[PDB]
Amino acid sequence: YQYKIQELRKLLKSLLLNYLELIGVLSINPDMYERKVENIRTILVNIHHLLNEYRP
Amino acid sequence: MNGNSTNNEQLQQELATTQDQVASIIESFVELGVSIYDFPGTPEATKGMITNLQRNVDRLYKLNVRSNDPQSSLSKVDIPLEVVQYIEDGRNPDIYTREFVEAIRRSNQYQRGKMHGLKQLRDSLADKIVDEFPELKEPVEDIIKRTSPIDNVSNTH
Repeated sequence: YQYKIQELRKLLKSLLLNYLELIGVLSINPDMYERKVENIRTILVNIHHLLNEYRP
Repeated sequence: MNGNSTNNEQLQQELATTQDQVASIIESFVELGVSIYDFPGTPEATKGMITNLQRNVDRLYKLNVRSNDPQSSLSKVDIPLEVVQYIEDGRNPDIYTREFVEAIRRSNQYQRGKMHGLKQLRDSLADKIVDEFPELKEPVEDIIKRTSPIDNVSNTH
């Protein structure tokens, strides 16, 4: 599970960076955020599924 | 732009001639109204107020045919219901332009304040992240330069 732990670490760093990118998108053009919210959704569901994979 | 300019000039001439025709109608109305109030009872006054009605009707002819002729920019005039019901309240219609452009400016300034606030949140977040995370400073600066592109629709005011 070391691989999955490092994957979770990269996932949380990507989540923080993508929230910063979402703020940047909304602070130049508040219309292109729709795919960024989808990216945040994919990051969140991958994080949660990684946690539930670690759950057993 | 030349077509728009000559359209605006012809529109101004049309507005002026509609205004003077309407002024003539209103003057005829006050004339026949004071003729009714100061009626001498004579058949000549009867014919006079008939004549007043006749000029009013033919003025209505001339400004109805100018409301339907092909060479008309009056169809190109855009009029909402708020200005005409605004006039029916007896209250000044240039306030509608004044309050309307003030709403434009108020919304623009609200959006600009939100714009600058989002910028402050973004760069405060960025500086704080690169303080906490030195390994993430290159992706943060890449995001900053990506999410602050070169201004080509912002240099003009």
